[PDB]
Amino acid sequence: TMSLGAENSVAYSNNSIAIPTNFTISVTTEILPVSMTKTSVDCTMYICGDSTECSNLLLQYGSFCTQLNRALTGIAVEQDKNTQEVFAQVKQIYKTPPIKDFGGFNFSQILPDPSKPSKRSFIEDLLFNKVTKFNGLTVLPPLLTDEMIAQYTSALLAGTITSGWTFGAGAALQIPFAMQMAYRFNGIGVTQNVLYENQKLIANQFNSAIGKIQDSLSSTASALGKLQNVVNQNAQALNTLVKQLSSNFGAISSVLNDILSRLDKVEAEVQIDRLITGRLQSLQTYVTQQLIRAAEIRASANLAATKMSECVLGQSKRVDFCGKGYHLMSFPQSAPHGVVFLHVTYVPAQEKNFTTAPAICHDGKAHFPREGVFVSNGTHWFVTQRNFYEPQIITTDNTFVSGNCDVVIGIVNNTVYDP
Amino acid sequence: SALGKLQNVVNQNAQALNTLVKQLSSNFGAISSVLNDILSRLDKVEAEVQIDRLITGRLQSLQTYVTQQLIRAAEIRASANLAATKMSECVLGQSKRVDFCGKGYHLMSFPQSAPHGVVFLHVTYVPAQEKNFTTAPAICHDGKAHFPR
Amino acid sequence: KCTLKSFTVEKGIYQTSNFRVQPTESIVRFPNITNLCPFGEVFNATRFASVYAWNRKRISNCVADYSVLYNSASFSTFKCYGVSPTKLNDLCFTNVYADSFVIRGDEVRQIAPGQTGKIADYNYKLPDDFTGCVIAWNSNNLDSKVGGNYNYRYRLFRKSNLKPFERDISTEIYQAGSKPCNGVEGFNCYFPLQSYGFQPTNGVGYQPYRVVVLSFELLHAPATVCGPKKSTNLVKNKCVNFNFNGLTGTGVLTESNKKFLPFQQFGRDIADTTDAVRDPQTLEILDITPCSFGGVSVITPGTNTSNQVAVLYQGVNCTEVPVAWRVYSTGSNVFQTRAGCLIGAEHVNNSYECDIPIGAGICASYQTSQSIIAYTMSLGAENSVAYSNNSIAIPTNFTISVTTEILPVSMTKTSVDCTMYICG
Amino acid sequence: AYTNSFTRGVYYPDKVFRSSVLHSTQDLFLPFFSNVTWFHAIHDNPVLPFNDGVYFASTEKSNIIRGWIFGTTLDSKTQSLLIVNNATNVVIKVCEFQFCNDPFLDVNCTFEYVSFKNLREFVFKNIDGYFKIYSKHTPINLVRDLPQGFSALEPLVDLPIGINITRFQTLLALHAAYYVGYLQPRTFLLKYNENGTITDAVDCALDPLSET
Ligand SMILES: *[C@@H]1O[C@H](CO)[C@@H](O[C@@H]2O[C@H](CO)[C@@H](O)[C@H](O)[C@H]2NC(C)=O)[C@H](O)[C@H]1NC(C)=O
Ligand SMILES: *[C@@H]1O[C@H](CO)[C@@H](O[C@@H]2O[C@H](CO)[C@@H](O)[C@H](O)[C@H]2NC(C)=O)[C@H](O)[C@H]1NC(C)=O
Ligand SMILES: *[C@@H]1O[C@H](CO)[C@@H](O[C@@H]2O[C@H](CO)[C@@H](O)[C@H](O)[C@H]2NC(C)=O)[C@H](O)[C@H]1NC(C)=O
Ligand SMILES: *[C@@H]1O[C@H](CO)[C@@H](O[C@@H]2O[C@H](CO)[C@@H](O)[C@H](O)[C@H]2NC(C)=O)[C@H](O)[C@H]1NC(C)=O
Ligand SMILES: *[C@@H]1O[C@H](CO)[C@@H](O[C@@H]2O[C@H](CO)[C@@H](O)[C@H](O)[C@H]2NC(C)=O)[C@H](O)[C@H]1NC(C)=O
Ligand SMILES: *[C@@H]1O[C@H](CO)[C@@H](O)[C@H](O)[C@H]1NC(C)=O
Ligand SMILES: *[C@@H]1O[C@H](CO)[C@@H](O)[C@H](O)[C@H]1NC(C)=O
Ligand SMILES: *[C@@H]1O[C@H](CO)[C@@H](O)[C@H](O)[C@H]1NC(C)=O
Ligand SMILES: *[C@@H]1O[C@H](CO)[C@@H](O)[C@H](O)[C@H]1NC(C)=O
Ligand SMILES: *[C@@H]1O[C@H](CO)[C@@H](O)[C@H](O)[C@H]1NC(C)=O
Ligand SMILES: *[C@@H]1O[C@H](CO)[C@@H](O)[C@H](O)[C@H]1NC(C)=O
Ligand SMILES: *[C@@H]1O[C@H](CO)[C@@H](O)[C@H](O)[C@H]1NC(C)=O
Ligand SMILES: *[C@@H]1O[C@H](CO)[C@@H](O)[C@H](O)[C@H]1NC(C)=O
Ligand SMILES: *[C@@H]1O[C@H](CO)[C@@H](O)[C@H](O)[C@H]1NC(C)=O
Ligand SMILES: *[C@@H]1O[C@H](CO)[C@@H](O)[C@H](O)[C@H]1NC(C)=O
Ligand SMILES: *[C@@H]1O[C@H](CO)[C@@H](O)[C@H](O)[C@H]1NC(C)=O
Ligand SMILES: *[C@@H]1O[C@H](CO)[C@@H](O)[C@H](O)[C@H]1NC(C)=O
Repeated sequence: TMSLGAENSVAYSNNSIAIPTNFTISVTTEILPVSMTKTSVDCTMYICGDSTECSNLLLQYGSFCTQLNRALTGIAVEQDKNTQEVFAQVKQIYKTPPIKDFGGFNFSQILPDPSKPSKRSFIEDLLFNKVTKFNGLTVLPPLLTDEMIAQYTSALLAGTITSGWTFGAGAALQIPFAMQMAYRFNGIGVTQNVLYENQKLIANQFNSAIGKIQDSLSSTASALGKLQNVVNQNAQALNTLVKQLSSNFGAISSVLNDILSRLDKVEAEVQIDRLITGRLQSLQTYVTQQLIRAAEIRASANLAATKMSECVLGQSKRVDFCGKGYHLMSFPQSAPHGVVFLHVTYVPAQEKNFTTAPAICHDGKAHFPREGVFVSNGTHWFVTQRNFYEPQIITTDNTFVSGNCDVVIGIVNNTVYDP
Repeated sequence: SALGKLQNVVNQNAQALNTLVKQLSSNFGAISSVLNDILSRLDKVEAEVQIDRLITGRLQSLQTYVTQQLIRAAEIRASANLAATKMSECVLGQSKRVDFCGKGYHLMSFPQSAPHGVVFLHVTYVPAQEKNFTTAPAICHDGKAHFPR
Repeated sequence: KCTLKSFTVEKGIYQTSNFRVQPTESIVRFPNITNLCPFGEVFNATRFASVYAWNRKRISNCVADYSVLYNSASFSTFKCYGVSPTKLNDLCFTNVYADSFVIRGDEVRQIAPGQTGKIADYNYKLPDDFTGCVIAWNSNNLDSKVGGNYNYRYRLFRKSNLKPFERDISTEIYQAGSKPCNGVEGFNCYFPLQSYGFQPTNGVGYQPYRVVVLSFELLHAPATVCGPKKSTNLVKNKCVNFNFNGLTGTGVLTESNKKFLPFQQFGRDIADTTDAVRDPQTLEILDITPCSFGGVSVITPGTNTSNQVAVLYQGVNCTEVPVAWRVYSTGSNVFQTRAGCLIGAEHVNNSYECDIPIGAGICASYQTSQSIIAYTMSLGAENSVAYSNNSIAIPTNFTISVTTEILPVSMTKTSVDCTMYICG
Repeated sequence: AYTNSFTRGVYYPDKVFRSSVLHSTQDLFLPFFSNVTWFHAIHDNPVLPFNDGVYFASTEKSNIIRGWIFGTTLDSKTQSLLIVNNATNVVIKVCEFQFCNDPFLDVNCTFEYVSFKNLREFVFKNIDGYFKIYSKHTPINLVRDLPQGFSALEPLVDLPIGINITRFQTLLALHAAYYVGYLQPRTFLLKYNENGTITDAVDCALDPLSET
């Protein structure tokens, strides 16, 4: 019987709070499909193999082969559109600055590498290495080449590093990277001095966390499973459609020229009609499953485009929408048939207990915190921000007042200082 | 050509219905596309063979249309849920979601009706006319580090 | 225009046709044997055997002019199954077998697949997919002898129900008696060879009929019984129609290093389709491809702008489509691309933004001297953020945009009364 | 006396070249890890029933075995398959006659045709009424058993003879080891390499992993 994980009782009370005394950065991969292999099929050539006798007979079915062509053309065109929706959001090819003093943070794994024949990052090459017929079937190029995709992932990354949110809304504005992380910290309720007082620790954690992702992507192909499914399924569907040429459907042979050579028309055309009826039904089956599989990819493309706009171009407030923990920032990397995000997030890391009260009474008046929470070490009363222990003396600056003591449940006596 | 996203839905239904009607004209291997020819020409014992070809052909054409409309309706429904979401988040509110309620910083949105659809006028603030400045993350005075609010 | 059912065409790239290279020659190659097949031994022998004891002969390694038999108007039947009778002069086979006997003319019915009755159940049977020909003719001129040719014999009975092509000769009395018969006749106890009294005065069905059944070892394997057929000179490395030993096709015949062991006669693809043959007269292993094919995408501005046009032949090299439409194949200029060969469009280096998409970063537009031009698309303009470790830019003004967005919400409600649709 | 077949007894199933493909087909094959009957060159050469077809092999250095007989009954009444190598030629004939009665060979038959370290392997089966022979030679070094490993037997001949074989026996030069097992219908997976050699195979019915 499977276990649903470790069992835990939280030490709750009417007066106990735990506050974290330290943090850790983390970087979490997320992988999404965007565009499957662009196929196309001429049913006339597939069904009848250049027999004019068969081809004339196929006209009795009317507008079937033209509408199956139109259906696969519809699928094949929106694969370029999905790739436009996800990557081509940025209106200019921004390029990386020549000096790398981003406050000690080290993007050299994810920025493009000029040594490469195609201008990809170090990590994009791990992605590209981990991911793994003539019967009137055809397979078509994407509009954007893989090299062009690597230019958009270069531009998005360079704008994000050098200019924060601003290149999404306006023109890209320069800003020092240490200040960009301070303003991202300030978006998650952690006061910005927590970054500047720890900048070297934070950079060391971040550079180490990027380092671990090369090792993650070196360890197993199973991480790429979502993209590897796209490749597997279209290849499986095609080989099923090709092997169906060999099926009899109750005709004397599945090699159409056997019928046309061994038999005259009055015998032959019934045998040809069995093969026609078979192959046409088998091709409708292939096209119908592609229409459904195309919508399955379309919802994944629109989800990827949503994360691109809400995270790479911004900072998402939305819980678990761009990595677990409190979200700071994200970087895209290009991949076969899809996109990869490296979400960067803040996790509070060393819990400590404190005694707490919702309000203090002093002057006969109830005091409440302007920001953060009241806490005590067992003798003194302090106020702290919610997400990182930083005890301050309670004053008429960091508190505000509402009425006499008597209405609040569990108010406590202490002085409040007036500087 | 701004309204192609609506006009396409009208065009696809016209194309599907015309193709569905035109398949009545196809023989499917019967002696005629028109059922009254067989009934005026042939004895019932033979007509019941010819008519089974027309039933089989017409039925296969009809199943294809209905199957296709189920898929096409699922695409419209995804767009309708999205429209209902932009209605609640952009019209009845103001959105923090970057680029969701139009490009730029979102202020407000106005809906207008359209055939088979809806049109939003998203109103958005966009910054302009930069100046450069020198900057520093903190200020020193009396040896204390001061940070801005 | 005809592809779209329209007198007017908008800007775009349209599918219109699927081009194929046409066969330049028609090769035939064949088993090299010349000796005529022994049809005189089959058809003109002194006696065919008794029907319970029906004779069989192998035919191999000979040339089979079935027109000789087809023109034999004496044949009271010449019925064939799995082959239309005249095709035998060109279709060909590994071996063929002749079964032969004399029968009562009434019982000629039983010499067909799926038959039943005393012969079909007890002394000659064809399989349900019998492939070949049944021949019979009245032989009352020879095999009638005033009844006295009683040699022609069959089972009434026996419980040994017969397999297709089963030989038997047994003379044992039917043992299924009221007592075990053990060489003595009685109820069910009868001798197993009832006979025809072939008199010249017999009724037209009681008369003797001579029989031949040509049953064919019709297979993809090495043919040895084959109709009279020329073997041509060979063509290589060029698109041709071909036949080898009855195996039809069209393709490029080409030289190879497919290391067939001496028994291996054909190469097969991953999807098990033929992709090489050992030539029957030369014994070289020819590797084979289909003749070249591809979609014919037509690239145009709107007709309301210009009638002028360009063509993309998808997937194919320009060097394999040097055909002759006439003008739209010479084109004054022709540009090879990663998508295929592009004809008539004028190649240009200036990277505009994309207009009509070709594929693999190529696009086309109508431009100045007016022509369809083709170029590598831009991704957008280049920019360089002036990042420096103490430098910030702040906006001093703003503008309020109004941005349109358009969504479909519904589609036409319909219903079909399917009995009124189907049955009128 | 017995030993184990392991993965011996594969042969090229059709007259076709394929390469780089894991193709699969149904035919009479020797089932994997089945037992085989064991014999050695003393006194050891009885008549055996033929069943649906025979896998036969012998390990020799001096050609002790020279031939085989097959038929219903080996009786001087019916034409019966005789196979010999007569030191100068392969020889095949369908004699009735016990011109030699015993499996001993001294130091009207219608159809006729002519053409430890040495392991000789064979598969004999009848289909089309035709007698179909597949073959291999190899050096070997294991003493007691069929050597555990793989090799695909190559076709020889496809003979138009039509005999009701129910029994068979081998023939010996007179004044080494040999082994017998019986074919069964199986679906096999077959590994055609780049050079179109059958290099490995699966007896799909053998166990649940083989089915998988
Ligand atoms: C917060 O936790 C981190 C570890 O996650 C602590 O960082 C380590 O600190 C010790 C010295 O105390 C060093 O030897 C390690 O090398 C540090 N690790 C790294 C990655 O630099 C950090 O000290 C904790 N903060 C507080 C205030 O306790
Ligand atoms: C940024 O990080 C990379 C590794 O992620 C550093 O690359 C190493 O550089 C040293 C020389 O300084 C080489 O000996 C190593 O072999 C490099 N590592 C790899 C994996 O190739 C790089 O030095 C860092 N740069 C800065 C300015 O911090
Ligand atoms: C609760 O926190 C306060 C402040 O850290 C502690 O009070 C100081 O304690 C030190 C000795 O550890 C004295 O030198 C200071 O004079 C105290 N300051 C004041 C303003 O009283 C207090 O000791 C802590 N209590 C506990 C139980 O840990
Ligand atoms: C908080 O402090 C006040 C005094 O500032 C305490 O109030 C006294 O409470 C007792 C018992 O109810 C009364 O006898 C006195 O008359 C009260 N004095 C005043 C000035 O109100 C109060 O009890 C303290 N509460 C706690 C929980 O510490
Ligand atoms: C094939 O040969 C076998 C014997 O080798 C024949 O079957 C046996 O025939 C004898 C009489 O000759 C019977 O007494 C036995 O009962 C038969 N065996 C069995 C298992 O019943 C068989 O009939 C021959 N078949 C052909 C078509 O020749
Ligand atoms: C907090 O204190 C309670 C006292 O019972 C203890 O059970 C709990 O483990 C403590 N938790 C932490 C985070 O120190
Ligand atoms: C808190 O709970 C304790 C018992 O757990 C109780 O004695 C005390 O009166 C409660 N105080 C408040 C403010 O609810
Ligand atoms: C800001 O000053 C730098 C000085 O090198 C210059 O490169 C940059 O273009 C200036 N930007 C604006 C908005 O004036
Ligand atoms: C059979 O003999 C006649 C002459 O008696 C001859 O004309 C005919 O060609 C022969 N047919 C065959 C098949 O040999
Ligand atoms: C085939 O016959 C031709 C003459 O018809 C001869 O030149 C050629 O050598 C023969 N080839 C073989 C392999 O028999
Ligand atoms: C068609 O011609 C009209 C003027 O007659 C022009 O306004 C329009 O832009 C043209 N459109 C195209 C697609 O050629
Ligand atoms: C096109 O064909 C020529 C030979 O005719 C060959 O040299 C060239 O490499 C081919 N190019 C492409 C892109 O197929
Ligand atoms: C285009 O660029 C190529 C080299 O890439 C050069 O040979 C050619 O002359 C250029 N053509 C034009 C029209 O600029
Ligand atoms: C093979 O034969 C032996 C006797 O030598 C017997 O014990 C064994 O059970 C047989 N093999 C199997 C798989 O049963
Ligand atoms: C083998 O048989 C052939 C005839 O096919 C004969 O010429 C030869 O002498 C025979 N050899 C022996 C040793 O019997
Ligand atoms: C020769 O064989 C035939 C069958 O092939 C048989 O009828 C005949 O009796 C046999 N003769 C001798 C001498 O055994
Ligand atoms: C194919 O066979 C040749 C010798 O015929 C051998 O040298 C080569 O290594 C083999 N190649 C493969 C891929 O098995």
